Amino acid sequence: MVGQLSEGAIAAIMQKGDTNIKPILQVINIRPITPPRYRLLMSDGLNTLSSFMLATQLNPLVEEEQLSSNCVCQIHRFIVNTLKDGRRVVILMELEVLKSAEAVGVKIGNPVPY
Amino acid sequence: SGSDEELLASLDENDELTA
Repeated sequence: MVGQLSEGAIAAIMQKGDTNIKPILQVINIRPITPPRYRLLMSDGLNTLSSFMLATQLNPLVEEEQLSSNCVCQIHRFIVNTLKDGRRVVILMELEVLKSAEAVGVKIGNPVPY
Repeated sequence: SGSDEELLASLDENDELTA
C-alpha cells in the first residue's frame, strides 16, 4: 500500500519547494496549535513531516472527522513558506479526501521523520 | 520540523523576521 501514496513528495517539497504537484498523502494525526488552526503530521509513505498547517476554510473537514488520522487525501493547492532557520512550512489550501480513515484502517508502511 | 510558534509566525512573514 505504500504505492498508493506520493512517495518522495515530502522530500521534493522540502528541497525544490515547487507547488505544481498534487501529492497523495496519508494523515497521521492532527493537532490544534492555537479560531483553531490545525497542524497535521503527514506521510508520503517514505517520510513523515509535521510542518503542515490547514487553511481555516477547511476546518470543517477536521471537525466532522472527514480529514482524520489514517485517511488518505490529495492536495490540490498549497503554499510553501521558508523560515529564517531553514525550515519550510506547508499551508494546505485545497484538498480532496480520497479514502476515509476507516476505509484505510492502518498507518501505511513505516515512514520515518524527514 | 518547527515549533508551533514559528509555524504560527510563518502565517505573518513580518512576525517571522523577528521571532
